[PDB]
Amino acid sequence: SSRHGQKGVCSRKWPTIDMPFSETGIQPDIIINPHAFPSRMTIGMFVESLAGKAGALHGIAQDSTPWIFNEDDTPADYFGEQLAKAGYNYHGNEPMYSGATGEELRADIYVGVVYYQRLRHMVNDKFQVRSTGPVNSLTMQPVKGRKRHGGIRVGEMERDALIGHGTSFLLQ
Amino acid sequence: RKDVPKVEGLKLEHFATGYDAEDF
Amino acid sequence: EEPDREKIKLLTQATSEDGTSASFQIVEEDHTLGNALRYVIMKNPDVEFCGYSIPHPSENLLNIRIQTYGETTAVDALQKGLKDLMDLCDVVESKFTEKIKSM
Amino acid sequence: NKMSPYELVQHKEESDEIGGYFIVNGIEKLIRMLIVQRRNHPMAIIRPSFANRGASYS
Amino acid sequence: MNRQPTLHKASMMGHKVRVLPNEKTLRLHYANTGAYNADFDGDEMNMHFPQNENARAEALNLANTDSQYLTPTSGSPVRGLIQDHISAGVWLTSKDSFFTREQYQQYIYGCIRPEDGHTTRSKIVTLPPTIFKPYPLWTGKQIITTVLLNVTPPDMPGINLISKNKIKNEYWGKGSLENEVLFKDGALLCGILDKSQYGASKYGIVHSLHEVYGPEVAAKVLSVLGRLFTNYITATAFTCGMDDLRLTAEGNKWRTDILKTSVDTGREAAAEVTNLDKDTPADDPELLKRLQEILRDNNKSGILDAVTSSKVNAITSQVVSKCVPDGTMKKFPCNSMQAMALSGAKGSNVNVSQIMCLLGQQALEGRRVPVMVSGKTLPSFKPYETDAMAGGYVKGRFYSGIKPQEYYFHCMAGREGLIDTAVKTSRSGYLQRCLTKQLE
Amino acid sequence: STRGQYPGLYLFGGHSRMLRPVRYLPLDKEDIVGPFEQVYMNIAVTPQEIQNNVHTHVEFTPTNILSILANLTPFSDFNQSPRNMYQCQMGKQTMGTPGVALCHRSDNKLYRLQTGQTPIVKANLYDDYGMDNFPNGFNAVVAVISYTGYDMDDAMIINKSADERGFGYGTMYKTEKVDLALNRNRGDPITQHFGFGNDEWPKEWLEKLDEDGLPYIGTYVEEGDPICA
Amino acid sequence: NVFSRYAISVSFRHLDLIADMMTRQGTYLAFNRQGMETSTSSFMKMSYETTCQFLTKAVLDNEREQLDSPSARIVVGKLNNVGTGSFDVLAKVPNA
Amino acid sequence: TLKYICAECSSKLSLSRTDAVRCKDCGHRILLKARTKRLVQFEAR
Amino acid sequence: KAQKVPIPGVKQALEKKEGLFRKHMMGKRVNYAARSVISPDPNIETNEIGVPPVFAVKLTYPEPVTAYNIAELRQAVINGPDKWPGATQIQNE
Amino acid sequence: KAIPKDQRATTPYMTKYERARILGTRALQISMNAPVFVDLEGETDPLRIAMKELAEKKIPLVIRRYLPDGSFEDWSVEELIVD
Amino acid sequence: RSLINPGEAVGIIASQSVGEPSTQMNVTLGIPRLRE
Amino acid sequence: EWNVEKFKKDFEVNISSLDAREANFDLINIDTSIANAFRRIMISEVPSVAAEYVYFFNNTSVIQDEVLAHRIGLVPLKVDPDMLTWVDSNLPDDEKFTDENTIVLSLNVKCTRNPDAPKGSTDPKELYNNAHVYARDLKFEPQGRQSTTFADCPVVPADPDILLAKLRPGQEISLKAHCILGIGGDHAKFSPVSTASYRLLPQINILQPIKGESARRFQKCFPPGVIGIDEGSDEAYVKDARKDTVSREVLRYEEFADKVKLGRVRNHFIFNVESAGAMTPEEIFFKSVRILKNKAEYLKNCPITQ
Amino acid sequence: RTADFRTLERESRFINPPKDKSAFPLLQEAVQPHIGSFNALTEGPDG
Amino acid sequence: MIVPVRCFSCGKVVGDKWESYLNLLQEDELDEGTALSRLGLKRYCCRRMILTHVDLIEKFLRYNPLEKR
RNA sequence: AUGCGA
Ligand SMILES: [Zn+2]
Ligand SMILES: [Zn+2]
Repeated sequence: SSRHGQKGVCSRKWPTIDMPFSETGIQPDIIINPHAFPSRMTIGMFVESLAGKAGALHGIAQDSTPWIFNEDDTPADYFGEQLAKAGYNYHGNEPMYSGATGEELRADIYVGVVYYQRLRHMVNDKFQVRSTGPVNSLTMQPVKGRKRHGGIRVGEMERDALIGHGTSFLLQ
Repeated sequence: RKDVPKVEGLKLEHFATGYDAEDF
Repeated sequence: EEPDREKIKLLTQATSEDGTSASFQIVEEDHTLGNALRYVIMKNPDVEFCGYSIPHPSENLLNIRIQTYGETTAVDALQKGLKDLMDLCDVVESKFTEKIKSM
Repeated sequence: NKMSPYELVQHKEESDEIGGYFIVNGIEKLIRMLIVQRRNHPMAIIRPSFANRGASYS
Repeated sequence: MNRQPTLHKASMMGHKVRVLPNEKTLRLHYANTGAYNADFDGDEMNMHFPQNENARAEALNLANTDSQYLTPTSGSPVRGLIQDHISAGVWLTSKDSFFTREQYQQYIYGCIRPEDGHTTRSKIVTLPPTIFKPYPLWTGKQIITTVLLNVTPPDMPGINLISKNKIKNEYWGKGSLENEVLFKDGALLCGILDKSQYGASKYGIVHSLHEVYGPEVAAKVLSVLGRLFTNYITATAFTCGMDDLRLTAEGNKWRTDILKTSVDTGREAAAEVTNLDKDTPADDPELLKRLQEILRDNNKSGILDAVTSSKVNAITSQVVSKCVPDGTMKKFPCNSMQAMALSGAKGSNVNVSQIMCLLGQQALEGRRVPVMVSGKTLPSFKPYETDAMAGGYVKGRFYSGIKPQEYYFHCMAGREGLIDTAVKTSRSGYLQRCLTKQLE
Repeated sequence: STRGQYPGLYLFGGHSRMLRPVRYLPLDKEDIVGPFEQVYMNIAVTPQEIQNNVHTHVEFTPTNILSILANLTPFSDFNQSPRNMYQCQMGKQTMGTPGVALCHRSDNKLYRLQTGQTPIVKANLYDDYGMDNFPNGFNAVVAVISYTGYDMDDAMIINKSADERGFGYGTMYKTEKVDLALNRNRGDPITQHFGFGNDEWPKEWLEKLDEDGLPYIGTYVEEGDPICA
Repeated sequence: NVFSRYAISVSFRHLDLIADMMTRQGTYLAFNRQGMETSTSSFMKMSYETTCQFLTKAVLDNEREQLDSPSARIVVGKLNNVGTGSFDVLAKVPNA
Repeated sequence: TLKYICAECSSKLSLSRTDAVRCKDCGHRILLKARTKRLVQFEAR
Repeated sequence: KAQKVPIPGVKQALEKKEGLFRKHMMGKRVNYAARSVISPDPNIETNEIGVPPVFAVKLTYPEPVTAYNIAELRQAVINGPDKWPGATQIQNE
Repeated sequence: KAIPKDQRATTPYMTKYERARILGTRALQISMNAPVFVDLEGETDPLRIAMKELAEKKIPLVIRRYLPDGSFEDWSVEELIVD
Repeated sequence: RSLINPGEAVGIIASQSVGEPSTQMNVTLGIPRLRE
Repeated sequence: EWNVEKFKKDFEVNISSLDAREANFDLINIDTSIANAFRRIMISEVPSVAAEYVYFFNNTSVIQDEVLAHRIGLVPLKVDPDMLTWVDSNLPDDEKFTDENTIVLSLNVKCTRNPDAPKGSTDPKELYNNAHVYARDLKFEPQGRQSTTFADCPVVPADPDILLAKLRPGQEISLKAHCILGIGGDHAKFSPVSTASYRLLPQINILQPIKGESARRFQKCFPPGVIGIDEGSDEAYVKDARKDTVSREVLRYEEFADKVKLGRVRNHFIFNVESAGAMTPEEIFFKSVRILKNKAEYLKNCPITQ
Repeated sequence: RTADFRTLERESRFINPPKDKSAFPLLQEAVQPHIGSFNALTEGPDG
Repeated sequence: MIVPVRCFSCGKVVGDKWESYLNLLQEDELDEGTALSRLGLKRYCCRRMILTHVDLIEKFLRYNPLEKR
């Protein structure tokens, strides 16, 4: 997760060669899909990207206290000047090349420095499978709990759903 | 309200690959 | 040691008997070899169609399909591509060495 | 209660340990603060419980 | 495979097993997630392995995804491409999208492997370039022609369709015509493709292919499209940033100028609901006492909220309709933020106005901000402040931030929304089960 | 007040009052205000909005209205609110640095991130509350790009080489109590002793358990392995 | 009208079935337990609510379950009668 | 020589099946089982 | 029907919220099942599901052996339970 | 219960559910060593084999369509229009 | 060829088709009205 | 028409900078598939030598054994990777490790206190002994042949000063690391390059000239040396488009944004290769091109199977 | 230069922990409402 | 925990430049930009790697139970 | 149940 509650699982550990590489010669640490933002409006995260990029280049901490800024002193302007003085796109995008092919992408890609945090919910641990296991003596049905390697419940709603399909041999 | 000040050492710290402040 | 029996395989599902369309499967390859190889293959005027495709990244597989006309065989056209790639590497090494020489 | 960070580290503790919680059977538990009516001051309330007392209750 | 909230039978389907090397997590195609109402945020799924040919045949023929192209609720397709694939179709299908013989053929094998049985031809077929001259050039629309020509059975004529987009023609110019979706014998001749077309385009292209050749083809088309868009997003990608968010000096001038008018709006409505003369002083003592009578009435207070809401909401309509598709620093065919909402990849024009224009008046349970019994809506507000802001009308926007009083109100709206979200589902389980027992 | 709260001047000094500082302007000094009196008090949120003859106090800083975590969240005033609340749930549920005396605690579980960094972007209360003592994350180079086709909706991609360099590497501690007094039992015995006697045990257990019956600290243990004898 | 307010599309066939089921007795037979009482499957009654109450009324009636309720049939571990269980399959076998 | 460190005195000792579980230098009743020179293989990842 | 939180009787055993019927009859735990957090994969068919090899090695189908599946099952046996297209058990006739 | 052949009135077409059950049961039969009446043609999945048998209607099964009264119609596969 | 199949579970189909979309939700409207 | 020799006529190299740690050179008139091929290969396919199996006998440090082992993996060694062949896996550990396939590094450090440093906060290096564990503690352990073979190339960390671990008196680390041959594709620790990247040459097409103080006023919009003005009464020229960073700052101003277009030269490539010290970056490039050629020879050599 | 890093101050504090007063007195003040509450059961008015 | 060996993003070894950088902020009383520039950290991936580090091990080590204290 | 993932 970012410090903005825009949480995601790692879908894949992309090969470094296949990542997109910037004209600075780097390939990002994390790629977050832009299509998450139009609903979430996590625009504070956009500003953290442009601030962490500026702040890494000039090498100083940035204050992110709420309402330190103003509608007439937007952060995009502050870090726009800071970043542009650095030698970087005033809007902060950078022309990146395809890892796979190598062409320059249609447009300049938005790259920056964002604090990401690893949630304790390493859902790695939540996997479970049972093809055989203990059964409760009062039912001869799979016992309960992960450490008993017990089996997930086919609830009433799942019963209903299998009846919906007409799949009576699957429901039985 | 006073606007937060811009940094005083706001100066070029990035170059193309191939270059340095030896061209600055 | 063995004449490699497993690098490339000829996908019967994708090959005419007349003679010029095939899908080849190469193990342990990707765009690395792929995009250069399709590029040089596309330099062949006798290629009608050629391209490469990854069945799936985790699978570490490369299928490259060549359909040409009756003026070349896909085995020959591919081998001709590969001879081009080796000669190209000769160009790269030779000119690179040469510019090292200019110093 | 009165140990400086230096001594606190000398006692194998987090140099900044705030504390305020309880070690019960080794499991760290704290008592959750609760929001209760402001004391000693009459709060005017309309409640249907008041009718739930019986007839003639408002 | 079965998800969490088994809200409908379409949410528990049979999928064909593909053992993936070096995985530890269940891999799922995006096209199914709008049927499970699933999202990789952390959602967990149950995988059931049936042990019986009766259950196998049902899980391959009845519960299978292909039998679920339409919902029984309405019969609108619930299965289509999503997010990035939508923006990829909008970008690829632009008349601006050109492709070389090399590029064209590469994208094609990128999306179709006949060796995988992805075709009914066992060879490849191809189109002549759009441009014979200034270099052999193929359009993206020609690519959709080639793929459709390759996925449909050669014994059948190409699909003929006149559909529309979710993108008004006005965005591509004064004479441009790009909402007209034109399909002639399997060949896309005009327009782009979007939510209206693939993913869940009721009457759209995918739905039409489902009708003409059936569900098996429609699935084949979906997988082919998924590769097409993956490869083209590999070549061109998609991004979004602050450059996509700024307005012009013009848009800021209109925005600030329209927002100059709410200052009267607050009290002007306050004097109508109080039923007092025009321009009645914001400090009339009788006005203030009348408004205290109004505070003591929940119903009259409802009238005051609703009227102020309608008026400032009309100011909102002014703000967006004026500033919108004109005051942005960069427009559509480049503004990705606009692109995603206008294509309907994600977002709505409401979100775009909330970032770029204003949040506007927050509401609760159907009406304006709660007010303390003292007549104050926030510590900082004098009793009965008639300012629209004091009612919760947020003029600040996420791009330029919100004043703290507005952050305190937007917290109200966000919470009470999440509360309703958490209770509506508890009162809807009983709605399902109460009659599901009866009609079973 | 007409139909208002019943009038009076109720002072309170007793326990459990919630109290918060605001700046009293007429004496330009800090004053402690509670929630009861606040109802009728005009507190300007900043000095420029102090309205004449109205605001008697002003907030010292509008951060005074946020909890600790809300100030730790950068630009929380720029995002949709429920994203800030989910930020409280993520950062609060985040695997980070729990302490440094972990070799002297014994929780049933601890999660300790080895690669910790200090945010470049922070509130000044990040330093003022010292959360820098226990950094919970890392500053990453992020490209906001759908590009690979696996970054949709809620899924994000990492560089493999980054993990190979140790990015987000984390550790999980599980503490165990091995008791020999399950039944403690009446008390005619209590003899169980770690070790051996019959020799007949599989001597391959020494590959894990020392001749005292306890495993060699440092030992790799796999499901099935003996944890003690 | 309720669905139209939220601009929801709902097949008229669904609502039309639902209405007919609410009127199956010529009355306004709701979908709670009260309406189920008049249904014939005592187990389906058991398997919704007030299970013991349905038990009492069933036993006192000396009721016989005709094993029609899909739920009830689940209780007895029987091929469900719906759909693929709506019928039986037999085999043609050579006699010579 | 097996080793056990006093949790509060650091004093090394060599417990026996015939001795009290106590640090002979401090008197504490908590003893860490010492690490020794013992081979462990590692995949450098 | 008696005269603080006493041990439940058969009426309490049968109803409350599940009613033995709801908690162990109208829904049950089941074998041959797995649960996991899902990850996207666009290169597979839209009708397939990507199974991780842990779950691919821990889930079995009870295959009656014939002359037509003897080769495949003979190989799966060769692999054994701890390999790909393998098999964990053999049930005699 | 015997619906006379002269009186059979139901859909001449195989329902999706009927076809599904047929394919399952026949597949299951071949998988339990029922004699296959069609060329195995290389196949090893009994289910796809039963699909081949459906394509030739070689299947020797009969559908008993019940009517809620309990009367039923015995239909051969070889007549009900499969699809 | 578009007719509903004999044996289709149309009752259940109806019921879910009324429940599921009701999750997205002067006189009583919405869920309280449907409940009413 | 196309032949490989017409490319050879058209292909050019210009070497900008050749340091034993960095090479910045340009490839004019090549194909992107090939440059990206070399870059990609330089990253993943060029073999390097790295610690792989660390055998601890003791680690009393406050640092986790596994983590420290990974760090030893991360340490780049100044070793010519041609000194070793690949090690198979089909075979037993006794055959796995030989002087032909393995490099042994021993590390045995015992931390102590020092005999009494002045005040109290002297740098732990003054107060303690071996408080800083550096790469300089990687003891090289040759065998026979390679003992002689490394007479003039002993195994050294490319930065002995890398702090590896910090100890305390009585803490001790005893481990024996097995360094093998590996490729950067299998793990980033085996990548011999720190950064191997290419960038297309920025092209600045000035549509109409700008002059005077608008010409220098435009010049300050680009990196100092991108835009050259000789007189400005007549032109503002591009001294070197290679100096530009494509900050696109000029686009903020219409004074210019209407008389210039900014594109790129697909043929011209700006390579930047920085070496991690294992090998000189150009020599790594030599291996990369010989690698692609060897792969094409492998594909010629392979018999088409079916 | 607005929220500058206390880097030397930190690393000095890591190397040589405080011997007289914790930094971050808000950190001690945050659980003050608990600890003070518990002290009023053992120290305070009357006892 | 301890200064990372390499910059995750780039790959440049950085573990050698920790002690020198901290020395440059103390001994040379330099500023963060100039010190990191003298270290050759001319990319912001390289910049962030060392710049953000929090060498928490110094706090850990005072807890060493293997020496009396 | 307390808390929590969705
Ligand atoms: Zn002691
Ligand atoms: Zn770096």
